[PDB]
Amino acid sequence: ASGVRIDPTQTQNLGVKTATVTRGPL
Amino acid sequence: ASGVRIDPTQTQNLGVKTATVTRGPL
Amino acid sequence: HIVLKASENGVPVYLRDVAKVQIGPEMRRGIAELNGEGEVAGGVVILRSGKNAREVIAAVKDKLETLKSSLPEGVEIVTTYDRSQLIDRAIDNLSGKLLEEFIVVAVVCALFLWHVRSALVAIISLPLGLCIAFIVMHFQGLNANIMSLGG
Amino acid sequence: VQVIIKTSYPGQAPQIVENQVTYPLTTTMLSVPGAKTVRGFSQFGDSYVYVIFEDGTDPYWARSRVLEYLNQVQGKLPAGVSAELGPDATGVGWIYEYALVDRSGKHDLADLRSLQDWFLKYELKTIPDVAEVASVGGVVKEYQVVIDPQ
Amino acid sequence: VIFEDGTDPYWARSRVLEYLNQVQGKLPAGVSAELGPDATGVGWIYEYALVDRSGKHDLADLRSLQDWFLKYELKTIPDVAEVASVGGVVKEYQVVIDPQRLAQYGISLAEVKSALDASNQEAGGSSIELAEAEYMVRASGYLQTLDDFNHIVLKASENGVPVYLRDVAKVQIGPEMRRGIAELNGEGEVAGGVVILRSGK
Amino acid sequence: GVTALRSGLAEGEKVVSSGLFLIDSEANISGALERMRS
Amino acid sequence: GVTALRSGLAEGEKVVSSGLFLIDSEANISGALERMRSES
Amino acid sequence: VLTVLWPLNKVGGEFLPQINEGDLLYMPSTLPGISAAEAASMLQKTDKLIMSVPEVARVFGKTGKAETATDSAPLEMVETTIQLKPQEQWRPGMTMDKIIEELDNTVRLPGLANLWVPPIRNRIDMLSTGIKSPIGIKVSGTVLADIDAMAEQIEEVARTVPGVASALAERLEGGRYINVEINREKAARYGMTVADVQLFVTSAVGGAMVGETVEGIARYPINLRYPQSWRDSPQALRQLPILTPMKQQITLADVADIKVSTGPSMLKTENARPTSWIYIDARDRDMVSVVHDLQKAIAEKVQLKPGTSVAFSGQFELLERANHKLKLMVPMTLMIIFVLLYLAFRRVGEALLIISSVPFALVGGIWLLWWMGFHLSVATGTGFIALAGVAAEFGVVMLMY
Amino acid sequence: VTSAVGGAMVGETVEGIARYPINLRYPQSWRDSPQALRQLPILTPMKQQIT
Repeated sequence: ASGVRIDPTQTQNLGVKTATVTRGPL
Repeated sequence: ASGVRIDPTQTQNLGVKTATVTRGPL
Repeated sequence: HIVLKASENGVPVYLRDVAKVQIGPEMRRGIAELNGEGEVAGGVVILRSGKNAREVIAAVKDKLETLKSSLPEGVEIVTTYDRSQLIDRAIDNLSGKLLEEFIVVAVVCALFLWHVRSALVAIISLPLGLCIAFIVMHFQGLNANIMSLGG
Repeated sequence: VQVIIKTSYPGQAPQIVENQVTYPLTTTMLSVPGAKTVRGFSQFGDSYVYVIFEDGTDPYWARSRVLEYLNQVQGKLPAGVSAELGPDATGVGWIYEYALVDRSGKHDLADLRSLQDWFLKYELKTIPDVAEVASVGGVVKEYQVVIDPQ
Repeated sequence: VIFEDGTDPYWARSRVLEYLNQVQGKLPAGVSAELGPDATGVGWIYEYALVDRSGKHDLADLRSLQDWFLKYELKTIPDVAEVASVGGVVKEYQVVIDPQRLAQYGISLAEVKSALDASNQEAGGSSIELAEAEYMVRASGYLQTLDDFNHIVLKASENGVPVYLRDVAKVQIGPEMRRGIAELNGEGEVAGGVVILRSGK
Repeated sequence: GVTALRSGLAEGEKVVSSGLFLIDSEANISGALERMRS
Repeated sequence: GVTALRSGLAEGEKVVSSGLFLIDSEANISGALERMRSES
Repeated sequence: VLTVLWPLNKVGGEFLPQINEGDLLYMPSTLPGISAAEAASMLQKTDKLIMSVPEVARVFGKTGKAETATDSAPLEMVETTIQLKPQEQWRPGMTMDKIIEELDNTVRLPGLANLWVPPIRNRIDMLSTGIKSPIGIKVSGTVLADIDAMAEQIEEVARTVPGVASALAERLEGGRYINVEINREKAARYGMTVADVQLFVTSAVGGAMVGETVEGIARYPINLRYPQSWRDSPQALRQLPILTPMKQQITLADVADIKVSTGPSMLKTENARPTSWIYIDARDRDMVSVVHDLQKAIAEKVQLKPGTSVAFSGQFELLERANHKLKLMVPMTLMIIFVLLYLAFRRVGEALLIISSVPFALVGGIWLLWWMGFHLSVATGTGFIALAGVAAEFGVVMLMY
Repeated sequence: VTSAVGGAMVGETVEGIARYPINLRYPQSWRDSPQALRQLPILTPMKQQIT
């Protein structure tokens, strides 16, 4: 399986943030 | 497998140097 | 008002003309955090290689009492590591053991030697055995630690 | 028994520090009378050399020995740099450790680092048998002239 | 400096060093008094010459072999004070200036010397944070090619036409001034190396 | 030593008088500030 | 503070912006990165 | 004697009994690239989790190094110091090893390999062998990429081992670079020397100190630098504004190519040879069993390269040295004991009969160790030496009658 | 004298661990002999061409 699994508590502690990918001009 | 949660955001409870926004002349 | 350039007129161009001068932090090469609720400024006391920690820590803690006055209001020195606590715990332990063995053997060499003067003979064999040892360590340079006491 | 050698080579890359400061240093220290092993740390602008002596070596003998070998190598280093002799102690010498906190906020991180650097450090180092009182963490006040390119 | 009988060798060195401190100032500004090795001429123990009979390696190639490889593979040996290179050629980047071109291009010797000095260093720009990682800003600048020498800038017109070091001089690889010469069996110059032993070893 | 504001804050708001909270040599001011919210 | 890609992703997809280093490190250690390169 | 063979094949071996000190140090490890801002955030998050355990009373976290030569830590390295409440306050069913388990199980982040040690023990180990952990492996060689490949394989075989909790080998070239490759010909166009251009790198971009204000006894650094917006990123550097000597207004890209690259992060050297240290953390098992199990997995699942060597160092290096001195130490003790008996009684076959009484004393010691659940160590070894002299003491007072 | 005539070292190229000397000098023909030195070409600060 491609990728890697990580305990949701660790990531929550890490303060993981995510940004959605869009298309448009820079 | 500890579900022990922590606040990830930065913390500063050991003292803050503060000023209040004032209306006055330069 | 660092001068950079000057016209014949006498009109100068200053450092304030090409830049803002501010008070900022230098590049941190070390960061200290206390109890997970704030960055702090700390200090560590380093001991010379062959010197006594317990001896030094005393002077350090006593010099800090002198400074509680000189320190600004609101300033608190919270200790984050103190090897003196271990020394005490380790040397009180070995002391205790010595005392216990002494009293345990006496009790035993007194149940196999019913007479008290007989038991008290093998009993005076210890406190004096200590003395010679400690007087020797003194000429040697050996201090009292779990290992030297454990011997 | 350990003698530390700290050389500062500012702005220079790790590989350059290793080639022009650390490597020359370690190879001359390895052949110091009584040297058992020698470790080198080449960072971005910093060189750390740790000289470990064999058992029974008089600590001061060792320092005095490193110092003279440090003299016959000072030239083989880049012009700006100088090989500094570390303190008398080691990491094991760290004995008492504390933090400075002002809970009212009346004093910030820079105010306290200054308190440590210019008051406390000097009130403690006077104490016999103390090699160093080192500041850890805090902010060093810097006068930063920020130039506008335009 | 020769000491009297029974003087602890290290005592002596440590003693000379402190007297070397209280004299460093009484010397000309540029100069510095360097402490010699621990050994003496008597310490010369093992001595060899480097020869390549095919010619594939010349005198400079072998002096470099000695200076930058052998010297360091031997000095690691305990009780060894020094591994010294003897004879051979030290590769020198010799900028040979044409006096006439200096006049034709209106560039003084002093200007050439200054340009050189500003064209052989690296610089650090601290570091920049990308993806929470530390990116070290590293600036090149080390002279490492003959072309690099040739393209030392000396002068520039408003037009943007520069005058290079190649304009007033030829940059060649030559021998440095030999301060020592080694010969083997009366049939060739060679690059050698001597192993010096610590005094009481 | 004091800067005037054309807009941004309201009279009375408390503010911390320190840029001494982000490392100079290289915290990305943009993201080093982000770490303070959520 | 924004960067444009010529390719590699698809709109709607989610990407990590904070705690990115450690998470990447984990993926590096767990062999995920090597797996990513081998597939194509 | 044949009965002492059962406890022998049962007990394990350590260099010394793990002495409990009031406090302990958290010394995790990570990949070479981490930034200071991030590492300092890692430190606070890690500290809150440690403090969330009831046994710890204080947590003094540290990233980077303190201002002394006795500290050469990178800003990417964390050395937090944990103080534990008096043993009279620990939960009823608690031990030091049980506290560490809650710590190692509570305080964990992705890509972060934790390590828990006693302060004094740690400082002694790093000074003696360099390794911060009880178990250590040293990959050496002269090709950074080679030793790194080696350490990478070893690190992963190490985690397959039953008793290992974490294993991380520091990389020798996982560093990130932004190279300003100055173009002599391009710069010459504007009458600029390499040194001319570089000033913008060390001062405009980098914040190189330029001077120091004097303030009584104190001193503070002065520096020059462009606002951050100009030096935000590679693309930003490519547009770094430059005022040339001839007052031409150009960008940095006009005189240089700026390229991101990878290279040395930090050059560890031991006796003038590059080296990478793998930090292994096993605390359930005994050391000797783990090292021997590592030595197997490594030898079988990792084919060595030419100029690359692997060595086990850490306390194990000390254990081996002490053992060699002890195995040579028994004959000594056995010939001298033999002579003192030989002197008092004067009888050969009889003195030989007394010294032959100590093997029975040994078996008594081993069985007690096993029952107590102890391991063989330089401590127990000492005890057995001293115990021999006491069993030979008895032997004499039993023969004299 | 130190550079045109003599071959005084001026700098050193850095090449890994190694270092090699850089120098400046007129071709030998200009510094062959006393008489040669008496005609050693000099470009003055004011661009005067003298010996």
